[PDB]
Amino acid sequence: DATVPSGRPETYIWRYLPAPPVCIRPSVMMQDSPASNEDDLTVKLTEI
Amino acid sequence: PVCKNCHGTEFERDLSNANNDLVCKACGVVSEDNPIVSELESREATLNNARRKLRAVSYALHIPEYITDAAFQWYKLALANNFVQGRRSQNVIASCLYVACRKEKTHHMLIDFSSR
Amino acid sequence: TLKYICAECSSKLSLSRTDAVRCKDCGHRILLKARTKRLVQFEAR
Amino acid sequence: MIVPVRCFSCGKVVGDKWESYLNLLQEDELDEGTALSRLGLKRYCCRRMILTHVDLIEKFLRYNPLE
Amino acid sequence: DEINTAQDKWHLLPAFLKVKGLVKQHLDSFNYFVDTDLKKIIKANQLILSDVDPEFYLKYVDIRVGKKSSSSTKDYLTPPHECRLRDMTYSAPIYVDIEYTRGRNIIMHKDVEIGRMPIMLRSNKCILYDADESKMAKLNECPLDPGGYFIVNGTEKVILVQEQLSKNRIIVEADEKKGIVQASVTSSTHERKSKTYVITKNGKIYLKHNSIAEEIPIAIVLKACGILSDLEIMQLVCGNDSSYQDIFAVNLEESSKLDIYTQQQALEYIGAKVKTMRRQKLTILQEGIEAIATTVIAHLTVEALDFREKALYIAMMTRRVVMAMYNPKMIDDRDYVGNKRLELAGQLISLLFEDLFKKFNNDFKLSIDKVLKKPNRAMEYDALLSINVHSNNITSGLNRAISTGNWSLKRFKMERAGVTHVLSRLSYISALGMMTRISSQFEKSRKVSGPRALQPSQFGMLCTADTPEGEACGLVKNLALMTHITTDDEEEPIKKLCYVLGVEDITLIDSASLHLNYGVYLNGTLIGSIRFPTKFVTQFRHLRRTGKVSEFISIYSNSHQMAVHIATDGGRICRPLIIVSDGQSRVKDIHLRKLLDGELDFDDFLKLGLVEYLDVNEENDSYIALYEKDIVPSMTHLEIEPFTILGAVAGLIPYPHHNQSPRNTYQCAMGKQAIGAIAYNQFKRIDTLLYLMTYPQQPMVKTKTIELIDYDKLPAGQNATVAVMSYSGYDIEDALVLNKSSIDRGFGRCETRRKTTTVLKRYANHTQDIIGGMRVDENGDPIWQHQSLGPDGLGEVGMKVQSGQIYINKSVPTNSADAPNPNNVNVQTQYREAPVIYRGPEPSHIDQVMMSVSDNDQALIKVLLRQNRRPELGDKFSSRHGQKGVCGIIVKQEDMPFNDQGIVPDIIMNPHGFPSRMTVGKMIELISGKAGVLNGTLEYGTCFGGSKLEDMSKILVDQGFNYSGKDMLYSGITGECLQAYIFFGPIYYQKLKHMVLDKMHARARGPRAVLTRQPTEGRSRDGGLRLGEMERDCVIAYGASQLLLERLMISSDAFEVDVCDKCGLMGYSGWCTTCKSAENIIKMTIPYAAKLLFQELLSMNIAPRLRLEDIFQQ
Ligand SMILES: [Zn+2]
Ligand SMILES: [Zn+2]
Ligand SMILES: [Zn+2]
Ligand SMILES: [Zn+2]
Repeated sequence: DATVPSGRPETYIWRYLPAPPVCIRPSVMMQDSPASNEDDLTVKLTEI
Repeated sequence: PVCKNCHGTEFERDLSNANNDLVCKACGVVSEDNPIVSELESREATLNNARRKLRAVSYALHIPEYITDAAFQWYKLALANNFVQGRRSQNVIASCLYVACRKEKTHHMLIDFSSR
Repeated sequence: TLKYICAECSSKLSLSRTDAVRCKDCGHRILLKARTKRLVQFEAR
Repeated sequence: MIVPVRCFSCGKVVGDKWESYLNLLQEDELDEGTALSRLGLKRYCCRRMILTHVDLIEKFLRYNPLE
Repeated sequence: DEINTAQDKWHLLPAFLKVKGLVKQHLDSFNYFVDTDLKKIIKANQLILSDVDPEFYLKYVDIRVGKKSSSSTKDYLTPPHECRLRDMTYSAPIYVDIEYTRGRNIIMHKDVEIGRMPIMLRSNKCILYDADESKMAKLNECPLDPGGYFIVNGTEKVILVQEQLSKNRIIVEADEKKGIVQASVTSSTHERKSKTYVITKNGKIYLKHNSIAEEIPIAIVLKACGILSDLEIMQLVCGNDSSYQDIFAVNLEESSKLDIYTQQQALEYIGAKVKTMRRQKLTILQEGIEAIATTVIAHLTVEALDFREKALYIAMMTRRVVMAMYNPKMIDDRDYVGNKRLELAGQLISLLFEDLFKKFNNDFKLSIDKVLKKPNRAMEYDALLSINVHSNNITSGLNRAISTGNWSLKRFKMERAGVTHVLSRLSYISALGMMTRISSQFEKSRKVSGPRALQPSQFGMLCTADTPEGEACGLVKNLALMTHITTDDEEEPIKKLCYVLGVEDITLIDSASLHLNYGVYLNGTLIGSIRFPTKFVTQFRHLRRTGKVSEFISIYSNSHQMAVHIATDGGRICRPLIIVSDGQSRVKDIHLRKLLDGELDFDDFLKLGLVEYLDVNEENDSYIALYEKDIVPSMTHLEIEPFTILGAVAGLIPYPHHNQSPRNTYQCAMGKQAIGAIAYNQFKRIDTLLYLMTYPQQPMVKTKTIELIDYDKLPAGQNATVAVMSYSGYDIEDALVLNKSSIDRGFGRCETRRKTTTVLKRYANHTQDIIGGMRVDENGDPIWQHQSLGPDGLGEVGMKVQSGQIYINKSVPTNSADAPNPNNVNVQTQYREAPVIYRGPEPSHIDQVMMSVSDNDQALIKVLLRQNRRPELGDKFSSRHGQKGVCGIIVKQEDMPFNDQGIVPDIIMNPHGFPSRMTVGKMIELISGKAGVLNGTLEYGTCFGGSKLEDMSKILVDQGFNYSGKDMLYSGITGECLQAYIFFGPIYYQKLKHMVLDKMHARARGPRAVLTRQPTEGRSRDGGLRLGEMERDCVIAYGASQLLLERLMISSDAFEVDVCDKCGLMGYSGWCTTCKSAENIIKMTIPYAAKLLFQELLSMNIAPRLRLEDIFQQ
């Protein structure tokens, strides 16, 4: 549909990507060590 | 850490009724409710190899690993203090072992290193 | 006192702290605490 | 372990009879059923208390800590 | 004592169990690995070499485990009861003997340490081998423990006996929708994992394989093996005068389509379309790549030159693919027990060890040449120094693969997980039945209840009454009492022996004659094409019964096809049965009397030929008799003892054949949860959680099973005095009511103990942990938390604990990750506390406390608590025959009834179960009990027999009571008699697990999750339970619209979000941050679980554009 700001088809492939907050990807500390078991959400984003 | 009414510095987590709230003993106002439980590279490479070499003879001389872990920091500071350059790599780390062997006060001698 | 006793040597050792973990008169390495002198209260039911 | 002091059912005391019931078996080799009838135990609710007590204190004492 | 062979055949079954016990499946396989299989691995990995310095070699001559060759003593070993108290591995070292080229001269050195392999107890290599209750009393170990399990690093686990299909054999199969397939897997011991499929596409036969790119019609691959004349084929496949020639006739014309017609052209058609494996040389001849294509396939047989036998092995395979297409009755299941190869641990850890050893002798080889690429370090260099660094990979690879029950294989590339399980010390028999249990492979046929069911070809093979329910319903099963597994010996002498017995050869016989006669199939392979097998097979038994050949052979011989079958593959089920020649057996009771003299054991019977082992495949042909009163002049193989079809966990039920069959399957899962006594050293061992019973009682109506396992030497549970009747209405559906007196007398008072441990950890900055304690206040050391903390900081043995009340103090340095500063400046006060606090709603005691050290010099602390309790109402009991029971109410002794003698019943149960549950076993046990009580004599309630009824009522009436025991009694509450008669007597009742004292849980408002802010699942995680979706729909079925809102976000997940109006998305505390004016802001609230919902979909390109209205002004 027209008349809307995001109504171009240009925004239907990734040119920019937003980063979600860290509440969605919490840095959980498993307490097997003094290092935190960082989740797979960040390290996939880190390779990006 | 500071209450809003008595401004106390002592907080006591009550687990008597499995609520795990935080409260001071002075006035009795809760602090928090509903607890939220937690459910160079060339310098890196030259210690990655040195980590293998510390682990090698410790397996040979039956060294328990709280020395080999402790001995790496003794190697780490002398790495910064330019003690490694020129000298032989095999020679310097075996001297670094006996430091922690002496500090831990073990039965391990010094010629057991040099005979191997 | 009536301090720490061995497993099978059964020898009262008041071994001073952060010094050793073994026993005398044997090479054994598992240690038993002896029971206190203090009275304890119980019921009879 | 050891014999209970009383009967679980009625409550009469059986702690003076375990050695006595064993006494009537080593010497004077006797039928076990008529052994405790001589001893004075008529009720069958108490016959189970001594017939079927496994006395495993004898196997437990050999693992003493005192050599 | 007039002995006879009519009812004294039972007495030779203890002569089996005495010389040959119940841990055959674990001890003998582990022993045969240690004794024999260690040499057969190292010989196939010999002569490590190097390319640099080519004249250097190392070879080992032999290996040994345990003692040296210089001392030649037995050993010096840690005790396992000591080893389990230090969380260490109970293992034994391996010594190897090597020779190599040191330099100018070669040198041979002995007794080289390469690792320490674990050994299971009661093996011949452990110190517990054949003790005399005094050495083992010195080693404080219970002699009634069977053993058979590892004590790696503390915990005690056991290998479960796994199984799969019968490998290296073919199976028939039919499917309607996708055609019918013929699976045939083969796994030779060197890297080979190959399975072949014979498919039927629209009436055309092919062979697909996962090393060939396509399928090939069989008319090519028979000419490739030599057989080309194309009249031989239908003569081999079909025969003569049938409809098989009509069905097979499609496949003949396709050789005319390809125009091959000869043996030479038949090969390279395969090698054109072969999936070519990269050999990195690629010599490929276009003549030999097809010659090896007829070698790496169907790995049962490999041929040097002729390819003749391998051709007929395909013809045997493609014969039954048409018989299944002729009619679907000829197909078979993969659920028949003869198509299963059960396999033990000792030859299975042989696969695990050879993976590590081949991984050992190449990592050490990688070290050698790294030294040998030096000019100076090639003359005086010795390689025995570099051993010990590589030796660690074995032992850590051992203990990790046993603790974590997952195995990373390389030559097979397969990940069987969950193979190890911690054994349960809940009951004495709970550890017995876990030694004897079977775990399947779950081949993803979850839709079909075929393998879920029980097969009729299991009578005497393994137990049928013990099978769990729930998630594991029919894939776990249990061993019977008389059972042996076979083992392989050799196929070389038996194929020479059949030629002497007068069978032909495959390379001499005419192809017309093989379908006329039968065929000897050696592990499924035809070699001789026997005629008239009845003379042939019976002369073989006389070689086996006298014992010229091994006894683990099966002479299964079917008649649906023209074939006989020979099996010596080993690892298949069997049991022994006595031979009956004719209308008289071979009983010979004078030899059965000579058994009880003590010189004629179970072993000499099969040595003479009075007994032999039979598998299920020999039970096809045989005609086992029930009894000696059932002998026919055509009747063989008398059944030795009828109640041997139940294991020791199924054996303890008295009179099972009177009880209903589902009521026997219920107790075997629950008898493992009955509490009682465990071991003789149970007051010495320190294990994680122990239920102990104060006063057990050996049951009255015994069994032949329990005296063969000495279960009566340590019972679990006791006998009540049961009056089955309705009373006070508190027992309606299988509840129970007992008397308040007898619990004060001490009926059922259990004991609960629980281990906990800590480890004092050493840090890299050389900082330990301290146990300083008892900070003082107002002239007294102890705080309300510190009355039981002791002078040393370790909590004092001798007194109770209550909630709160730190019993182990612990302080940890705060520089736990800081670098060690090489000085002494500021280390005087860094210890923050991490004390250990007693939880639990009930005050308990300690039992006792120990301290020790680990395998490495690191301090170990182990304390174990102690509390007893009385079974108040709600607690779960049972009946040994499958009647669960919860305590309804606990009333006084004056409230209970009483007989003429005043005998108060211990419990009462309702009469409303016995007609529904059809449980006759309690009804006989009370009769077999009470008369045996008044006679004083303990009675035998066994399966398929036991103590009879008419002789028991005569004793019961001579004492003067009811002949059926249904007595009359008075009333407790009003005094007079009751209008009915009361069936009264003593019944053995066990106490289960699952008591109410550790199942009362309630959470009001406590901890929440981090990602959801929901109440945390887990009773130890302080609970908050899931009101699920199936319960959610029922609320709308009431139409209630507010507690549905309240119990789904108000009681659980309330969260307040401010949202913008136009371009409506959320903002934070007071901002819009998408049209940054922060004015059009609406205060409202949502679920927090809804708040994260449209935040995660915002992470990818989705805009949840929100639109608002007011509630009011409709
Ligand atoms: Zn405050
Ligand atoms: Zn000692
Ligand atoms: Zn009584
Ligand atoms: Zn907006």
